[PDB]
Amino acid sequence: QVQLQESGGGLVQAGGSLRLSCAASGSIFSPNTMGWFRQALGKQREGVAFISSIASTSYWLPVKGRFTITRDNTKNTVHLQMNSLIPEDTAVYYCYAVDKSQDYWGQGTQVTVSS
Amino acid sequence: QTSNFRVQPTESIVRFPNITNLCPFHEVFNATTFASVYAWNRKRISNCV
Ligand SMILES: *[C@@H]1O[C@H](CO)[C@@H](O)[C@H](O)[C@H]1NC(C)=O
Repeated sequence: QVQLQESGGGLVQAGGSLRLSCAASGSIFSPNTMGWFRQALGKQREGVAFISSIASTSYWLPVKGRFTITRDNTKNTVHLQMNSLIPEDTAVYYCYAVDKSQDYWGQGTQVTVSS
Repeated sequence: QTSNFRVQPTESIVRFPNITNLCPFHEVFNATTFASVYAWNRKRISNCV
């Protein structure tokens, strides 16, 4: 049984910064790939950005510079650094652990920006 | 000496070991959360009934 710890959300004004963090404890088998998804209020769920186990990154939105993914090999955790925050990214975020056999999901973090 | 006399069998008895260690089919068809089709969940089944 896998627990995906989500932390680092909340209220931030326009142009602020924050650091989302997902720590995968449990099974999280060795050839894992970690990603982030976006859920806008009452809309579809799109993919924020995915990081693989060979440090290869695949951002699924023209967003480079905004999100940056940092990897912690010692604890197998993933951190999302947010900068230059603009109102159209106001959405809850879940991290996605494909593992190798059964993919998992996070609990949720509220990321909000307005002015 | 003409023929041979036999005692015909009456019942059929089938005795096999007690039923135990069933294959975990209840853990495959009855799961709280399933898997996506692209990441389909594969489980190997052996050494069980
Ligand atoms: C199966 O046989 C009886 C039936 O209840 C049971 O007492 C026994 O422990 C089971 N196992 C074996 C090896 O006989």
